[PDB]
Amino acid sequence: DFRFFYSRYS
Amino acid sequence: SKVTTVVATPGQGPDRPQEVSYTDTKVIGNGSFGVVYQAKLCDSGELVAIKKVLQDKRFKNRELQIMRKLDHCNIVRLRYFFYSSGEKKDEVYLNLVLDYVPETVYRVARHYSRAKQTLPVIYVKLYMYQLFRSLAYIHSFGICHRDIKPQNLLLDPDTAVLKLCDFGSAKQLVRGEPNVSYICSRYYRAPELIFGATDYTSSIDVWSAGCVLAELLLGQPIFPGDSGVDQLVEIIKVLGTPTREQIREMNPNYTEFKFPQIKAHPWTKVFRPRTPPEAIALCSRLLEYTPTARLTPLEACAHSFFDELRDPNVKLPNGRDTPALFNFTTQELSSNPPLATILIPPHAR
Ligand code: PRO
Ligand SMILES: [Cl-]
Repeated sequence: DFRFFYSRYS
Repeated sequence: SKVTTVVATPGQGPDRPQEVSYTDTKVIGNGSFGVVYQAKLCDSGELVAIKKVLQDKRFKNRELQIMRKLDHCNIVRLRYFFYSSGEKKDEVYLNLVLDYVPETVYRVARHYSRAKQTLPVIYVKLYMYQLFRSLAYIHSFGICHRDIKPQNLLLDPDTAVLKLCDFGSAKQLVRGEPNVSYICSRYYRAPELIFGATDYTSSIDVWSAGCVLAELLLGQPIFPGDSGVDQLVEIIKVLGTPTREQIREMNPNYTEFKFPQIKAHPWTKVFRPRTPPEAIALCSRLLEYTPTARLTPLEACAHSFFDELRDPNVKLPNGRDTPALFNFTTQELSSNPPLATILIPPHAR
């Protein structure tokens, strides 16, 4: 589970 | 594009309100009291994250109080704060405007784990070292974070700069004044918190840091479980059954319970064979039952696992300079002021 909606690794 | 202005107070410096303009707002996550926003400050173009917390009429907000006092290269910076209405009718919300950092240790760790690859050891060293610096700094004020986990370790992946964030659970611990036991997130809780202790110390953060180190070495959390009893079984499978003396140091109300009887798993068998031995040795001095037997943050920074960081020629694998590693202050060094002879190497003096 993630802090942010978006990531360069998503 | 829409520009919003608000009267806000700088996070650091003069207690003097200013007009602050920002634009390009967008939702980037969710919080307990409303979604978290990214925005761009009009005056500098810098990106910020704005989060909302509930203002209590009875006492000053502890997170704001703590974040106005902190100034450290491995802690997220409070740029501004201001109050507003919010998601719930009639409530007043404190808005914290923080410097925006685009990634986390958790994202980088899951990226490697999904690829069935191990995070390169140089990054494990850089990230853990910066985490221990941030802990040395806050612990030197008596402040325990109480919620260390990979999602609270912001990361700029290109520069390898790490910043600790989310001080919503943080507290100045005072010996003899009880603390709630129900802080710290699943997988990262020290065993004295699993046992419900109200008399714990800042060493709960070092246990959690040990859990983060182990997770970066293993590619998955070392003590998973959805209940405390499942977490404890995973702890006992590694550390072995705690002795009565160890239980008294964690929570003496628990000394006489019947715990699973398991011999410790050798630390050299916990991790994969090629795991660097100094990383295993450091982990073994962080994940200790007896809270006073855990290394302090400054002691962890001086551990031989971090020796490569102190080499004059160390570079990031992408060819960049390492980030700032040796700008210790008196405050940060104060738990052991004569320490440093290790911490500030010759080329940094
Ligand atoms: O441990 C704690 O966070 C706080 C301090 C008084 C109310 N309980
Ligand atoms: Cl995350």
